[PDB]
Amino acid sequence: NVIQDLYLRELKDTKLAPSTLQDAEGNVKPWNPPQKPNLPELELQGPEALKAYTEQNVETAH
Amino acid sequence: RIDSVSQLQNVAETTKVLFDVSKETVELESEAFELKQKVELAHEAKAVLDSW
Repeated sequence: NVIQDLYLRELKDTKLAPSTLQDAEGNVKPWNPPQKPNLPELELQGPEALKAYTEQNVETAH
Repeated sequence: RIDSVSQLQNVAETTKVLFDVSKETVELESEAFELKQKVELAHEAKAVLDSW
């Protein structure tokens, strides 16, 4: 009765509400791509380090 | 003196093994940098999606 009146009135008279995707964007985090896929740095090239190291530590066995 | 000598004999070979082993391990970490960037990408994607 009154159930029908409200049901009818509500359903009919509102069935669109605001909904803008752009407004949503403000409220959410932005996708941005990773940075620095940097390849590892190469170090201690040559036996220069090794010859230095054999000499450098006097105690090679004591 | 013989006791001292015997130790050094075995060492001489085996140390070369460790030498290689250490560098091999280090190589795995180079590849781990590629992994690290994957970990990052997953975290970012999930985070933006969670906000959505």
